[PDB]
Amino acid sequence: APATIAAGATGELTMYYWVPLAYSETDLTGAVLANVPQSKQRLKLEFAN
Amino acid sequence: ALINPQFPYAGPVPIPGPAPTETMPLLNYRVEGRIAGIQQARQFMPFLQGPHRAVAEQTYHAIGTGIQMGQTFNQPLINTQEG
Repeated sequence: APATIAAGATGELTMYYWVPLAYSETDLTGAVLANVPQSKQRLKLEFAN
Repeated sequence: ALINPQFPYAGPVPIPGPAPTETMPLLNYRVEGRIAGIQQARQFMPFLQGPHRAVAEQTYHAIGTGIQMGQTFNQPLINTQEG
């Protein structure tokens, strides 16, 4: 992200987030079995405005 | 699992599936392996097998020599008391 965006300028930003279910790549505590039900998962995201 | 009537979960993944490939084959490995370099009987180390002394005891050799020689001075005679 640009440190500053001057008057009249347009800045381009990139951000990444990891939403964990499993604790880590080797510890599956918290992981979700989704093969087993047609019932949908919901990942709700509210962005800046 | 929950099934809900009247919207029931299809009774299978059916026959409309897209077989994507026939790449299923693992070709068996056939091989001949030879590790045959001349071996020489010995390795050099700084030290192997020693149980080094942490402290030694004190150690010694021995000698004596000489003869029996002497210069002497005696007590004077005295009067005998009793008996």
